[PDB]
Amino acid sequence: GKMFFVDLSRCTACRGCQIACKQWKNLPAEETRNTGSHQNPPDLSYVTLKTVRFTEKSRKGPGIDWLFFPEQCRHCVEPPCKGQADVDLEGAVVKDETTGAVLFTELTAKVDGESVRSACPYDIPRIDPVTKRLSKCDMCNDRVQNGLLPACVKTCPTGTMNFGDEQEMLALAEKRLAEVKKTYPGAVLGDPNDVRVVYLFTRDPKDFYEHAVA
Amino acid sequence: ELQKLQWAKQTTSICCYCAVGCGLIVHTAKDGQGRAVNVEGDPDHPINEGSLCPKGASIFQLGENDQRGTQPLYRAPFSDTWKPVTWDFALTEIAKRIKKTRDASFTEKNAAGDLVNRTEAIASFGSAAMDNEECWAYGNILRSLGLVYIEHQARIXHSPTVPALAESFGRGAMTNHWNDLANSDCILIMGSNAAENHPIAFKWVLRAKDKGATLIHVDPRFTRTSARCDVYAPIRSGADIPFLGGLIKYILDNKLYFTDYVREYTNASLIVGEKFSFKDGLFSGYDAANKKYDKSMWAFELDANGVPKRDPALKHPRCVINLLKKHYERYNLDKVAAITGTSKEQLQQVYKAYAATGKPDKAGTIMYAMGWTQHSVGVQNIRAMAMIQLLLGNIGVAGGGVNALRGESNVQGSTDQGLLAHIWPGYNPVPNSKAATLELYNAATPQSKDPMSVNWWQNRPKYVASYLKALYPDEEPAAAYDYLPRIDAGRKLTDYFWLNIFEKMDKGEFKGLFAWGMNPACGGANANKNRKAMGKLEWLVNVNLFENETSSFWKGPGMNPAEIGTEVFFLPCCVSIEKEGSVANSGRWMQWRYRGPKPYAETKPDGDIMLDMFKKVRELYAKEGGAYPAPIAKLNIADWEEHNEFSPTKVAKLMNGYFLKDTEVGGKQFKKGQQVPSFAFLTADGSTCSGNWLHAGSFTDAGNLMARRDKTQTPEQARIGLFPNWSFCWPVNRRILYNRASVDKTGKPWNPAKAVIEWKDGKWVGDVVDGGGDPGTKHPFIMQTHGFGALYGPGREEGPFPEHYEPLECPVSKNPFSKQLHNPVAFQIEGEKKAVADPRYPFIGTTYRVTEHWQTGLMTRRCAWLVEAEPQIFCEISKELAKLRGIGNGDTVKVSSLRGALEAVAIVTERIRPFKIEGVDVHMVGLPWHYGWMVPKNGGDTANLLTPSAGDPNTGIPETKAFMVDVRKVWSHP
Ligand SMILES: Nc1nc2c(c(=O)[nH]1)N[C@H]1C(S)=C(S)[C@@H](COP(=O)(O)OP(=O)(O)OC[C@H]3O[C@@H](n4cnc5c(=O)[nH]c(N)nc54)[C@H](O)[C@@H]3O)O[C@H]1N2
Ligand SMILES: Nc1nc2c(c(=O)[nH]1)N[C@H]1C(S)=C(S)[C@@H](COP(=O)(O)OP(=O)(O)OC[C@H]3O[C@@H](n4cnc5c(=O)[nH]c(N)nc54)[C@H](O)[C@@H]3O)O[C@H]1N2
Ligand code: SF4
Ligand code: SF4
Ligand code: SF4
Ligand code: SF4
Ligand SMILES: [S]
Ligand SMILES: [W+6]
Repeated sequence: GKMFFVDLSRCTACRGCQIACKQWKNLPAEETRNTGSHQNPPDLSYVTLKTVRFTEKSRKGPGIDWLFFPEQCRHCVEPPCKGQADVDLEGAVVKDETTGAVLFTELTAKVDGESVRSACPYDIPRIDPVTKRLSKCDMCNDRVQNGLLPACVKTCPTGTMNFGDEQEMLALAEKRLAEVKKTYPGAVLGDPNDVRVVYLFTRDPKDFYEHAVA
Repeated sequence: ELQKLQWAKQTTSICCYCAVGCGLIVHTAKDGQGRAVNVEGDPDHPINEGSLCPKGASIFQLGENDQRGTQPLYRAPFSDTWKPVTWDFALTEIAKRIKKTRDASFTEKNAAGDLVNRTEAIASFGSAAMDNEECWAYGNILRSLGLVYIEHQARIXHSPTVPALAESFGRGAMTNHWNDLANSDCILIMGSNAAENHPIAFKWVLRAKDKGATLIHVDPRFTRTSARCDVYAPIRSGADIPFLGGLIKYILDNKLYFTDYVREYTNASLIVGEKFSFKDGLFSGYDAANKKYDKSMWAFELDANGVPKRDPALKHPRCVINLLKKHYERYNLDKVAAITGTSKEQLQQVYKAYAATGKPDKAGTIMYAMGWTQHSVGVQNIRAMAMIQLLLGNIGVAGGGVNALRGESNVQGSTDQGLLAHIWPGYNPVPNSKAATLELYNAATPQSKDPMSVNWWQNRPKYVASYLKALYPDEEPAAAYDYLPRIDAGRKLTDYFWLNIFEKMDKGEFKGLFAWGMNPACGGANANKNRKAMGKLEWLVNVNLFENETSSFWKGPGMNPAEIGTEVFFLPCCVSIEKEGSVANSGRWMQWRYRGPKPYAETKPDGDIMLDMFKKVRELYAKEGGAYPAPIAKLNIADWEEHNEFSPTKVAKLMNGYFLKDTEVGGKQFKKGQQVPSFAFLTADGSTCSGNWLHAGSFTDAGNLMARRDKTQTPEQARIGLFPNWSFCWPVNRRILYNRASVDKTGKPWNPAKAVIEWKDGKWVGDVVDGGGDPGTKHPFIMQTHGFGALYGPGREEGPFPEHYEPLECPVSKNPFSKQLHNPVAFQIEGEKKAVADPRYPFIGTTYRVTEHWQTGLMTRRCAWLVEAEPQIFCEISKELAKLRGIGNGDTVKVSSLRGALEAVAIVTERIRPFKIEGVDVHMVGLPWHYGWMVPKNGGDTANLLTPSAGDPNTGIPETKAFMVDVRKVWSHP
């Protein structure tokens, strides 16, 4: 099926992706405040399927390592969320056999939402406390089925976001990993044999986010 | 296909936010009859290729926004309420107030008894946010009503860039274009946050790095740009000249200049008069009493024929290149380090990297904007960098240039259309009082007798004549000229500009203001002065998308509506996607955009609002007479209209211009009613009209060239991405300006691998050449009088070389370069005190933007996805400053200056560090100025409550980037 390659060595944390995702689905805004960071919303929620995480780390000499992480469902090749959900009710989590998209349906309101979330190694699923429906990135699967890029990939200005067939994206990830490693010796691909959203991190993925990798 | 888009019509548009000029796809419901359903990037657009930053990606939320104005609202004097009214009521009453005010305030002749024919008591602010056709119609409407106090964004934005680059190169415009950044071998980003404020530009900057470029960011803060550069160096706000004068010295001392380029193309050889000197801060000819320089003391020595003398051996002691070496010999690493906060090591590293583009087959580029312009020394900051580029051979080449990044979508265009007090459309000066006839006007223009100097401005008579014949076509240029208002010849131009308009408003001298697509209650420096001043108006007309801090100043913080007599008309206008027209990007790309949805509710495009309002004024004059009604009765507005609406297409054609009569010009033959194919074929006799000469070429007999979407290129054009068949750029589709300097006298590229133009067969191939003529026969800088890149530039108020002066509010009592602490001829208002090394305001204050908000946030504060990302005013401080003041990350703090105070959330970060300035830690406080009292709840108010009303003596731009403040912890709340 399909794959994202997310090269965080090019991300300006412009948040085009965060706003693109809400525009495409006409999602509402959360009520946010500044608690001493550009980061907002502070977390994924029922109505926020992607947010850019901001971490400040040290480096030698002038400046900082400013670490940007646009977080989304990884679309696991073998999704634990689906395994957990199938225990209660099949049809709640399905797989697009053509695109690889892992897709939540309305039947998620019938399963143990907190156990679906806890089965996710990346802590991605979010519950609506009112309806008990789960939500997350759906890979813009309808746009992909009609030959379009996901909203967040088309919007990206820097070449950070990349999408296409698993072979071309794995060949991209490897090429780009070897270049970035020259100027960033700790660069690594996130769980690249296991997920369809492959992040290139410029250092220890845990510095970007505690649930960056499995 | 996709349910969301299926039964919706697709149209193309251009982003209504920054001057990158990204392409949009708009989907409108029911094949164009319903509302927008989707907006996203245009994949075919050669600049963004479908990309949008979060402002572009949220345009749907702006256009389909139920907080938008729906109809006119009227605020009676001393009223606390808006009353809904009709357009018919709103535009008749406004016409009445305009006429009443014009009649009572019209100056036929001044004190000295010269003719001026100007309305004294009305001012207009706006707007860079309007389409190019609306801006030109708007200026002509206001000038026909006799206004001289005509200002917009440009005044408080890139105003210093126009004189700075004009003085250096001939023109004020960004020299290259966005796609051309990818060709650079060293991108210096300085006084710019381009990853945040021109985000799609970073596609091209990163593509430069992919092909071997080094990326350098020099900024007092570590920002989202800094995260993605190879080299970050801090610099203190207000210390750029020392950094850049350092680099001039480093280049000269180490022989890193491109010798051939300097000798032939710069005014390097030209000999300056013995009158020129410089002593302990001051150039020769300082009048202490009047704060002014006698510029005649700076003249070049003329040969016998009135041509500046040249020593092409570069030996004379008064060669410019030898006075340059002498002026900047003080700018040694240890003095620059000591005054910038930047270490010796870091200067050496950045200097070594940039200076290396010196080689003929290398190109370095500067990306700058407000971090350099918004200063008492803004013109001189930009001069210093222009000079470095000439020394290094970077002007005219692919991946070189001075990339002065323009702000709003059409600020390039609003400026082109003369919405500033000193200029008509096409940068022909507004006449002063001495210019009593067209002959006396046209005779201001300087002449060259150098046969190699094109001095192209000599054609001004043709453009002035074509301009008056666009306005007043049944008249002789010379007779129509009398219908247009004039400024006084004895007065500093800063008397007619933004800060002095507000000073005059604060003393009762204005009865009416048009705040047409601007929010000066938040955007103008010293916002508390402005808010009180607007209270002294009899009327104010606010044309905008939303109720805002300007429309409703009378119910702002600390105001009692019952005390305030101002009558306010709020007229709601339509968004970019609801009209057709053109916008000019930073690259001078004039791009055509189409309507998606119909205008929302009873909102109207600006062209229609201003055309209606003018007609009702002309009807009032036809019916009752009054003061000098001729300009108003005779203004040709029938060429602006079709099917009872404003016609952007017919206004564009008239701005391009056409022949009124058959004629012969350039020995070529033209029919009546035919479009002027180029400014080359315009005439001084009345054969041709053209609203804007720079537009001659935009709309020819071949159709609307701004509407071309053709990515076709030759292989030489494709190597540097000119896209010469994508839309149209002025002048005549010259994509890279000064491209004659990119070749030798043979016409061979300095960088064959990245060629702009080449002499091949008997043709210039590549870009359109910037000036006609065989290789070697003309000086490359055709808009200059002498034809050269000016290292020495004597028309500037502070002197013909940059020299460091501290900001008007500064942390130092003493300037290490001279006994002159401040700019000796700085624009200041008597009685406005300045925190100079004052313990009560010990920290450097600066203001800047974030990616997610726009200007005063009048637009983006209404957009729930952008408020979600950046909900409220914040304050960036170092950990060191936070320790001194006991401030914790996330605490509420109060930032104050002499002028005002506001609260903000503290962001304590290592991204700000103290500045070791002459051995003393100096702390900085950063604020974003995107916030205002009206919306959202708890967003905060404007950083302009802190800023000073003082600035650059050339342009009067306020010093919003370097002032002095205190910050304290706030202890309030449950
Ligand atoms: N996201 C976004 N983009 C915008 C806009 C917006 O509001 N939001 N507005 C548009 C407009 S109208 C304009 S004109 C442009 C302006 O765009 P920029 O000039 O990039 O904008 P600023 O962020 O105001 O200033 C740039 C940088 O100047 C630095 N700075 C402050 N003082 C100094 C100083 O003394 N010297 C130096 N060297 N740097 C200094 C600040 O730390 C800041 O990072 O952006 C345009 N684009
Ligand atoms: N402290 C500080 N002050 C600054 C700056 C800074 O860096 N620091 N930057 C300065 C600069 S670069 C600038 S450009 C100014 C900007 O100052 P302003 O222009 O006053 O800022 P806004 O009004 O927010 O920005 C543009 C306005 O155009 C309106 N608009 C949008 N589309 C249309 C349309 O079709 N028609 C009409 N009529 N209006 C429309 C928007 O609604 C918005 O109100 O602020 C300046 N002030
Ligand atoms: S992934 Fe792309 S769009 Fe998203 S924040 Fe990074 S650069 Fe901006
Ligand atoms: S990241 Fe989590 S929510 Fe997404 S597919 Fe994998 S297990 Fe499921
Ligand atoms: S793929 Fe689609 S749903 Fe997922 S983050 Fe991107 S825009 Fe949002
Ligand atoms: S705001 Fe500027 S960079 Fe962002 S989408 Fe609009 S034009 Fe492009
Ligand atoms: S601007
Ligand atoms: W601006």
